[PDB]
Amino acid sequence: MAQELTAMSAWVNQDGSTLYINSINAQGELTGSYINRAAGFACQNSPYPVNGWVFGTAISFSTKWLNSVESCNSITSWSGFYINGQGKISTLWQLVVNGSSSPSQILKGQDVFSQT
Amino acid sequence: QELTAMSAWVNQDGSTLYINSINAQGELTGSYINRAAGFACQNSPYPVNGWVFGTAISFSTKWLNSVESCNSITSWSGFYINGQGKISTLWQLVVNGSSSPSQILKGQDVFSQTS
Repeated sequence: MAQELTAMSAWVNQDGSTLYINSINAQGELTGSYINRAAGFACQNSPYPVNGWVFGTAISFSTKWLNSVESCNSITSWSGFYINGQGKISTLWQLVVNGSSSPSQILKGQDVFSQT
Repeated sequence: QELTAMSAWVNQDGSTLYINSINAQGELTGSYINRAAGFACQNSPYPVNGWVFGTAISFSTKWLNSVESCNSITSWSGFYINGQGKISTLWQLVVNGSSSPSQILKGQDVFSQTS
């Protein structure tokens, strides 16, 4: 029924962006890819590498916005947890931009990812 | 005078981030030793991963190692500022089994380069 938090699981947020979880190793270290689809924003439609951690239903993942096609000069990190007939990951994220000088410049928000 | 591999950074609690590698893509590995008095998961290395992008940095550690578990994950987002190199960060701590975003703990750490 509901999708679980596993290796090879995909999750789509309220902007249409997808986290593709690839591996979760014996220690819970995560690899994957992220495709941003937030309308009006840059760094869309191409895969960005992700790393992070899973601990039971807790998860962190982070992406650097640089790949072979486009840079957005920043890094986003999500912290969240799995909840469940639809599996979801509820998160709070922080975005830090290269060249920042003040903590006030770190952007924050909430994403809820739903199973594919 | 910038974020580098093989560097050590100590926060206001006396906890140390050891940056071990920053690869060609800026992917980070390291270890974290928590030394905040009264807390568990102290004095032993916890593996770290993350990213560096110029002066921006993210790093995260799962609180499970060969010694003990604190059932949670901390993630830091921050930036390098500079004679003293520092990393100014905001962190979030998520606990296994949480049910509400209100349960994600937040704070600020400033790490000073100690070399």
